[PDB]
Amino acid sequence: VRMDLSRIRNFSIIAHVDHGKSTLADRILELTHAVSDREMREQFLDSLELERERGITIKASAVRVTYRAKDGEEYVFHLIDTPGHVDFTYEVSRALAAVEGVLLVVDASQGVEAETLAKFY
RNA sequence: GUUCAGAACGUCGUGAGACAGUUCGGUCUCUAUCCGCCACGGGCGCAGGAGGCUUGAGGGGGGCUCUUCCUAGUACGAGA
Ligand SMILES: Nc1nc2c(ncn2[C@@H]2O[C@H](COP(=O)(O)OP(=O)(O)CP(=O)(O)O)[C@@H](O)[C@H]2O)c(=O)[nH]1
Repeated sequence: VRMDLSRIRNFSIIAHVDHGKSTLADRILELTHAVSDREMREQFLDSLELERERGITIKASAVRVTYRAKDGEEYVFHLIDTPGHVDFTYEVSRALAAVEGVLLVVDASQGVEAETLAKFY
């Protein structure tokens, strides 16, 4: 994106089990994409469709934004945040201490849990 | 089916013959009367003569099951 040196960042939205770790970065980001009747449907992000059995997303790869800032940094920051629940963390940890910071909304129902403490460690 | 003659082995029986030992083909009788019943009645009553309507103790009857897909995939459940 021509965005030479400077800018960019590292943020991730990690949380406990079943928390819609694929809600925030779903769409309608103004960036314009995923449509034509073939929208990324519920739980986009490639995946494999096979997970349709229960939308049990394995990992979160790719999915980067571009423009959306009221005339600012434009777009400089990752967007990878594998979901799950202590089922791939360790193995997928490779992405844990990869991008600084990690977003994630607490479940209004179950709420915070273990995955929260361990996820912070 | 075995529980009658056949014959059959097998086998006991000195044999005649037999065996809850099996096997193989071995005649099944049916014009209703009372009660009983499904109706269908014929009489008479039910008490000014009729005709049409009906309400109904009383009996019946059938008196069903499940999947799917609901809300919401939420309470809880660490997920499942
Ligand atoms: N009623 C309701 N449903 C929500 C809410 N947020 C997310 N969801 C629903 O719950 C589903 C799961 O949320 P989401 O975290 O994005 O998916 P996931 O839990 O990460 C499944 P995986 O971990 O495999 O990616 C979503 O399909 C979405 O429809 C909410 O605030 N209210």
